[PDB]
Amino acid sequence: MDDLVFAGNKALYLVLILSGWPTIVATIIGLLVGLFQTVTQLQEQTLPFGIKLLGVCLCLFLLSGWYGEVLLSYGRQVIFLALA
Amino acid sequence: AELDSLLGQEKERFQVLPGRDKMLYVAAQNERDTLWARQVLARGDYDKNARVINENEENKRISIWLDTYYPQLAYYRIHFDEPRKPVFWLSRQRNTMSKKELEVLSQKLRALMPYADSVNITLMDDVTAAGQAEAGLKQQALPYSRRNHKGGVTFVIQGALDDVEILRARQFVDSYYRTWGGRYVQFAIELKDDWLKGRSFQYGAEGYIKMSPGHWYFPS
Amino acid sequence: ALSEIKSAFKIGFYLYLPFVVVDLVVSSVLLALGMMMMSPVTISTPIKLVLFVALDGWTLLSKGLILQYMDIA
Amino acid sequence: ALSEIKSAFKIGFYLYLPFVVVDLVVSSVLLALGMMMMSPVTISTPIKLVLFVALDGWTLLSKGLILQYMDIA
Amino acid sequence: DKDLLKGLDQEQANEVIAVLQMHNIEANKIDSGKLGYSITVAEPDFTAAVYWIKTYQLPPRPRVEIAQMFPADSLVSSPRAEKARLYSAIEQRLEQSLQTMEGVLSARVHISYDIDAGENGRPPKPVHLSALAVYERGSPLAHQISDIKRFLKNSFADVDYDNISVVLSERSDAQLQAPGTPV
Amino acid sequence: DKDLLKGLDQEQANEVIAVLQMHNIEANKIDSGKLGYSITVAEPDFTAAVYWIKTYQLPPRPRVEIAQMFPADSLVSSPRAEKARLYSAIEQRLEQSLQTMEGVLSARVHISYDIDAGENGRPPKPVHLSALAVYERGSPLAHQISDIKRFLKNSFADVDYDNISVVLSERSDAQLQAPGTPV
Amino acid sequence: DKDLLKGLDQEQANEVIAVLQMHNIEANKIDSGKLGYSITVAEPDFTAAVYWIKTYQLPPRPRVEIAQMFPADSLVSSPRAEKARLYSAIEQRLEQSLQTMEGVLSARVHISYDIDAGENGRPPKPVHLSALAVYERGSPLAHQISDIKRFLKNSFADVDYDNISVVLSERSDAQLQAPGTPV
Amino acid sequence: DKDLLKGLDQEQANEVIAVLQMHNIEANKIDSGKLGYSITVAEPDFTAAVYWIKTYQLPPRPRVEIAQMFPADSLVSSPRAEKARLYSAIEQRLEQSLQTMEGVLSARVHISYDIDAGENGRPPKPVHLSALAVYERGSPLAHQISDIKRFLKNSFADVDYDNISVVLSERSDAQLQAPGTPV
Ligand SMILES: CCCCCCCCCCCC[N+](C)(C)[O-]
Repeated sequence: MDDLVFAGNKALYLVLILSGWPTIVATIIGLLVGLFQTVTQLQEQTLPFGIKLLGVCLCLFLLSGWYGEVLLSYGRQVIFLALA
Repeated sequence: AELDSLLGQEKERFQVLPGRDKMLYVAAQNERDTLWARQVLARGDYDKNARVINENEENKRISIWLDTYYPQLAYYRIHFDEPRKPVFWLSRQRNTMSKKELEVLSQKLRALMPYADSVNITLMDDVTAAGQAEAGLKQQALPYSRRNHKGGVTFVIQGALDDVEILRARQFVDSYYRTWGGRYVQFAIELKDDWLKGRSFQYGAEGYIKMSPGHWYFPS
Repeated sequence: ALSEIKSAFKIGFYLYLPFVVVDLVVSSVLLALGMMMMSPVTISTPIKLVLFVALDGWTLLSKGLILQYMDIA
Repeated sequence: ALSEIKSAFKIGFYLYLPFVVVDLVVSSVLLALGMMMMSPVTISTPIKLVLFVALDGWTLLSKGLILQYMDIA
Repeated sequence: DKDLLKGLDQEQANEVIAVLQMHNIEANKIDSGKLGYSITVAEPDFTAAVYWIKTYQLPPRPRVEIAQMFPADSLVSSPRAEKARLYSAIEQRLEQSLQTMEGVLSARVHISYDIDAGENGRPPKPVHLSALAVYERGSPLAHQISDIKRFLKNSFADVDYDNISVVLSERSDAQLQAPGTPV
Repeated sequence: DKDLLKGLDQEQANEVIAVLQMHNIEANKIDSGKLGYSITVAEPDFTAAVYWIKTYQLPPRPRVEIAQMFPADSLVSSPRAEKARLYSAIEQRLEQSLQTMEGVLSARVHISYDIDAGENGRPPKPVHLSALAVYERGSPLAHQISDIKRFLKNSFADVDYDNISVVLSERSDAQLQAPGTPV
Repeated sequence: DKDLLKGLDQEQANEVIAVLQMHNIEANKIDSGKLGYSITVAEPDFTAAVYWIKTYQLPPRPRVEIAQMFPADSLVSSPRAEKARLYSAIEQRLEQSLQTMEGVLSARVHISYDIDAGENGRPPKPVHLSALAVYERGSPLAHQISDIKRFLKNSFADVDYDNISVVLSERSDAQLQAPGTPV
Repeated sequence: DKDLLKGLDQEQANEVIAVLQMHNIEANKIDSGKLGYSITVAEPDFTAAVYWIKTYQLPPRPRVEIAQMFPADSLVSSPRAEKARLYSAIEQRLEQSLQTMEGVLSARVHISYDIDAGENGRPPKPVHLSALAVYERGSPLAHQISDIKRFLKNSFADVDYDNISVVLSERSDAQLQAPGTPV
């Protein structure tokens, strides 16, 4: 049992952490860019649409280079537990 | 300001001897003390000439001189327990000299050691030396083989020795070497892996090892 | 027969977990980017494939399943 | 067989990427126009089809597969 | 006075002082607080102090322990890291216990890390141990190796007397008299 | 007076004092509060104090326990970590029980952690135990080893008298007279 | 007066005082409230007090119980943790029960934690129990071990008299007269 | 005076000074703080100092350790990196232990890194070790190689005396007298 209990908790936990940082950082960016309208309209994030569009691909690429390693470790762990 | 006043608080650690060469000689017991003394001179705390000496250094220096003027002399070691009258041990069997020749040797050694008043030459027995070595190895219960040559004896101690054995062997060898030196008797200590652990085998006149079922090894 | 079936379902359970993690994370990131209307299946599927080949899941499964019955040295 | 499957997945992975890109582009354009309440799939599946056929993807694909095993000449 | 070394730790400085005093070099330790300790000697002794500092490769390093390579701040630890931390804690707890035996002054211990592979689908390998220790003067070393081996053998699930290496040594002569000051 | 050490805590300082007093070195402990304790000695004794600090490798380390590698603060932890904490608590509870027997002044215990394997697909190995203890002067050690073995045997599901190692020693002579002050 | 220790707890200070009085050392306890208790002695007794503090390793630890490793105040629990807490409470309830027997001053109990394996896929192992206790002077220890064994045997589903270890000891001589004050 | 080198660190400066003093060149070390140390010599000695700086390739670039290529502090790690760090920590801990043996002034150790293959599927391969060490003058090197081999053999799961290479050397003559100043 305790192996099934462990792997289930570890799953819910990994979801909580891996979904944490992106939405916090996006909240901070969206806040500060909303606030500094209080001084200047700050076009240079959102006006160059081609640059905003590249930004998403850049973000996704970089992020995968930090998370895939984590998922690989988890996968090896669960397969080990399942078969050994 | 005498030199003895400069060596420290512990007086009896060192012994100061005047030499006919008009130089002070400082006798030390070991390397650590030797460097403790050399520092004082190299710093220049003393104004006249002085030199530091020890037993191993003097044995080496004298052997290097003997190599040149007496390249066939058989001997053991020079003891400096009393630095004013060293003792020189020569082989009784392997040497052949007259009394006059021995006296001449004595005088030339005395010229090499300006701090000594005379050198006593004593003849020792090789059979005694070899016997004390073998008796010591038996006393320690070490395994060994003995080989004899015209001018020397070699004891080979090799195998899968245990920690206890290594320690006791090391202590013994260190004790013997200090007495007789390393010229006549040599000890060779070697560690080797155990081929025989866990395998069935025949021993006797016709031994062999079963490396496994179906595989025979015949060492010879 | 019955005990075997049971033990098989058990294995399948563990195999699902990492992909479930992927499927959730990818949706949460798309919502963070506001592209709420896009179906995430179109992006999650290739990630799953990448993960499985980098993990080399076929070799591991084929080996370990045999190891449960054979003894190899 | 277990090595052939893995090779197949390796290949298909790299073919998915451009279509993903096209989906992101379409979605970002609909948002930048604010023409929000339209599902992008209805627009992007015609585009994917026309683009791949206009480049003869199937032909290049067939050659690229056979050239692992034969010389055509 | 000439400056030899600056910004030392307390436990580096005391080791340098010890080594210079052993060779009859009178040295001085100075504290600058946030800047650490400084070591100084007289000019007549400068050359010697330099030669010994080189020969002993002073100042000494920090001491190394395997648990530093696998810090527990992890999202995921593999089997390998956990097993390593475990064994690296046992090694230290064994050394700390040996220093309580009668007459031992310091010791060091080593364990064969099987952990460099997971034993993944492989049968496990037996454990080997090494130990070094320093004794007070007049100790029957030969008779004391037995105690150590006996004690270590039962600290692990499977160990043979054949697989345990032990090396012992005696303390050197005590340095009690102070070095002489240059004239 | 020359400064030997700064920023010690209470249990480090009292050990340094005990060791120096044993060798006839009169030392002084000063408290600076948030800055900790400081140790000072006279110049005639400085050299010796340095040499002994080196020889014993003072100030002492903090004591290591395996439960420190696997903090119970962690939100999720594998069965290996839990099993380790469990064993690392039983060890300490045993040490604390032995210290209540008649005549024991201090003790140490070690247990074979089979968790170095999970024992997956394999039968669990038997337990091995090692213990050290110090007795008051005039104790029949030979007759007291039996009690310890008897007591330890039943603390685990499967232990053989053959697998229990016990090492005993007596307390050294008491240091009651104070050291002499330098002239 | 010289300061030995600061920031003690109540139950640490009283233990230290007891141990020093036993050796004829007059000590004084001072209370600083939030700063805890302080212990002081005269200079003629300083050396001895230091040596005894080292020999007994005062001040004592807190007392370890296995339940502390698996707090009920935690967001998750494996079954292993629950099972551990259960056993850790049974132990303490037995310790608290024995102290009500006639003549027993204090006691300690240990149980075999078979939970260090799940007992999955295998039949469970039998329980083993160990107990230490202290009696008043003039008690028939031999005739009292029977009662303890009888009592313990029925506290578990399957226990054999062979698997129960019991060790008894008598109270030391009473320290009633006060120590002498230094001249 | 002519400038040889600027912006040195403490260890590079002391190394250069040591090498120059050995050849009878009087040198001066100057501290500029944030700018580091500077080394200067007289004109009559400038030529020689240049030739020796070239011949020894001074200043020495700093010591390399394999863990520096796979720095532990990272967002990510992979089995190859973990295994490498592990071996590169065992190497350092062994060298630090050998320097505690009697007479050894410094030593260096090397291990066969099998990690350049994953050892996954492929069966793992036996270990090879090499050591260098320097001894104090008057040491029986022949009798001391045995101890080292014995100690190293048991540090690993599978090592044969045939696979261990050991090379020993003695310390050079001491440089105690100061060089002469140009006329
Ligand atoms: C709506 C998201 C659902 C995520 C479900 C993830 C699988 C959870 C399986 C249960 C894990 C906890 N456990 C083993 C104690 O039951």
